[PDB]
Amino acid sequence: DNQHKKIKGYRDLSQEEIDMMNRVKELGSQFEKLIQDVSDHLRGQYNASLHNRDEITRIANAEPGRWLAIGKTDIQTGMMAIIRAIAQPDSF
Amino acid sequence: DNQHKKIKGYRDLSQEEIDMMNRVKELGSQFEKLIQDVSDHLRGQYNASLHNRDEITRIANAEPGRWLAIGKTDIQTGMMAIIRAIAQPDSF
Amino acid sequence: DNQHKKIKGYRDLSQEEIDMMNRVKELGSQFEKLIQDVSDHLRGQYNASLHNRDEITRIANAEPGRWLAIGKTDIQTGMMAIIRAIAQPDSF
Amino acid sequence: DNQHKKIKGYRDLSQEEIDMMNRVKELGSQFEKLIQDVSDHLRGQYNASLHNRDEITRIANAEPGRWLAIGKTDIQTGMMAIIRAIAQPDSF
Amino acid sequence: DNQHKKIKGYRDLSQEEIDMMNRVKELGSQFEKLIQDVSDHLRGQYNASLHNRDEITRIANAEPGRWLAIGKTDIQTGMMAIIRAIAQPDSF
Amino acid sequence: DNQHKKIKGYRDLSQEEIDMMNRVKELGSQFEKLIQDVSDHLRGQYNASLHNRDEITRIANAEPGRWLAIGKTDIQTGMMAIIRAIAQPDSF
Ligand SMILES: Nc1nc2c(ncn2[C@@H]2O[C@@H]3COP(=O)(O)O[C@H]4[C@@H](O)[C@H](n5cnc6c(N)ncnc65)O[C@@H]4COP(=O)(O)O[C@H]3[C@H]2O)c(=O)[nH]1
Ligand SMILES: Nc1nc2c(ncn2[C@@H]2O[C@@H]3COP(=O)(O)O[C@H]4[C@@H](O)[C@H](n5cnc6c(N)ncnc65)O[C@@H]4COP(=O)(O)O[C@H]3[C@H]2O)c(=O)[nH]1
Ligand SMILES: Nc1nc2c(ncn2[C@@H]2O[C@@H]3COP(=O)(O)O[C@H]4[C@@H](O)[C@H](n5cnc6c(N)ncnc65)O[C@@H]4COP(=O)(O)O[C@H]3[C@H]2O)c(=O)[nH]1
Repeated sequence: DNQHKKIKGYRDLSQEEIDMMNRVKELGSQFEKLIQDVSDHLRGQYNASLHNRDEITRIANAEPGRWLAIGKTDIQTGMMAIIRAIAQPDSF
Repeated sequence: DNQHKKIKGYRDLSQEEIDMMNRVKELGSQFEKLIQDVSDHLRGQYNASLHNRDEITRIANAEPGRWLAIGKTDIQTGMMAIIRAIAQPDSF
Repeated sequence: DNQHKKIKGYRDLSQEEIDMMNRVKELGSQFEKLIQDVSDHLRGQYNASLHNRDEITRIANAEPGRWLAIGKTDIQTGMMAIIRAIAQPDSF
Repeated sequence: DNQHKKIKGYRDLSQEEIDMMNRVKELGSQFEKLIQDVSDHLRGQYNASLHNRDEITRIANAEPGRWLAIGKTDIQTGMMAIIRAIAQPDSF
Repeated sequence: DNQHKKIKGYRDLSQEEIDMMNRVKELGSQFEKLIQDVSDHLRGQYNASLHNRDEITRIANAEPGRWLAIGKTDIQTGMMAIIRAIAQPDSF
Repeated sequence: DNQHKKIKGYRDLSQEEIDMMNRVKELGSQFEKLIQDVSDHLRGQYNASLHNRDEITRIANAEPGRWLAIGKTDIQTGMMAIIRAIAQPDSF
């Protein structure tokens, strides 16, 4: 009960701050959907290019799944940074 | 004219790929609006806490504007990574 | 009251998870002290090298305050990542 | 012998600078221990939640091992940035 | 045809800007070669240290392939940032 | 004298490893030159667009100097990661 009071640096948040944080998280939800769509596109592209050594080598050299993972991580950590700017913890 | 053909590694893009890229960029637009809103909130919070040395010191110690900048950069570079996964350049 | 229940993706945490999170944050406190010490060292180094154009140019070219800021940000975001691994939010 | 004189940009370091660098590295050691502890916790959590499809899916969706790896990398690169601020190499 | 006009925020580029971008990309090519060389060195080091449990454990603990991957990603995203500074898109 | 033996985790390096590290650093030197060139281009672009409120606002909105700084930091930390993969320190 009231676990946030037990975590160092966590202060009480107004409803306004909570709403802004939840807004960040909902925009992140939309980004989650978009990333899933891109991953599906990559599956389909690779599949359709099966037994096309040149196209398969092109895709493998571009490393699109690795770049999608990088982008996902950047989106999530940017979300976390914005939420930190809103919530403003009391600790380093 | 057709400048993309003059840049190393840039290949021709299908309309599908262009649409996915533009989708990433529009979601980024919404994030731009959200970040502007958070910055306005920070302006108002600081202003309202003028001549409240304790609250001013708290805000300054939390560094919310620096964290908002960090989050903005992360969102933008994640956008760039996702767009790279879609467009798949031909170069390192 | 119980603000964590109002934030999307935040689940109830056991006392064990809270303790691990607080541990991350206390180690971060020690890092805060170390970074303050390094910043003091940089102040003193610059001051002692006043009116020594060569040493001043060397320091300015090395950009140690910018690198200290980079390191601080990395430590803080790594702390945030570890705390996320512990708390395991329910959202993207 | 004296390999640091053979590496571009590496200058001679005072004992004070070496001590500060070693301090950064020892704090990093403590972080290494903490990360090992968190990884053990994750092993135990997953194991205890074996044959609990809902809890297993929750953990898998949270990706805590990936976030622990992200945090480890951030801690290490922040350490490297702080050590660079101390040692101040002579090269880009 | 003229796909860049269909992507949000992409403006027309002068030949000067295109040349600077291509310069960034060619320097990146040289970095690609250097990273391949380092990876070959790591293969050879590991191979030569086969059936030397101590050296194998040392290498595994240092995680040099993971650090090479980190460095590759940093080089590529720095390239992307510089190219963005040159091309200056019109969108967030 | 032999300061590297006094820093935790630093092992003795072969001449091969030193040469690879110095190679990374020389490529970084070339990147330093390229970044200086881009910064000069940005100075000239801004200057030439003086008293052209529209072009000045465009440049300011694109934030090219901030993106150049981001790219510089990424190049430098990628260099550091590659050099770490080569030198392979003995510490976290
Ligand atoms: N005004 C303008 N800006 C441009 C243009 N092309 C790129 N940019 C900018 O520079 C970045 C490109 O960096 P990059 O070449 O290292 O990575 C690019 C490149 O790898 C890929 N890409 C872009 N256009 C492509 C294309 N036409 N074909 C193939 N891949 C392409 O998408 C990546 C991310 O694009 P982005 O829109 O997020 O960032 C742009 C964008 O901010 C351009 O034509 N005009
Ligand atoms: N003052 C204050 N600041 C808070 C509070 N909750 C979060 N913050 C701050 O914003 C960050 C949360 O960002 P996030 O929601 O994107 O990631 C959070 C979230 O994914 C997770 N987490 C935090 N509280 C949780 C909880 N109660 N349940 C589940 N997961 C939780 O831990 C991550 C990192 O926490 P952190 O302490 O390093 O950074 C906080 C912290 O700096 C809060 O209640 N009060
Ligand atoms: N002037 C000066 N600067 C130094 C010296 N040693 C390191 N630095 C600087 O601090 C960084 C070292 O941080 P680190 O100890 O966390 O990571 C180091 C360390 O993990 C590894 N390394 C460096 N010298 C080593 C060595 N002698 N043996 C083994 N590993 C070594 O290389 C990493 C990256 O080196 P770098 O040259 O890119 O950055 C240096 C460099 O900018 C040094 O002797 N003199």
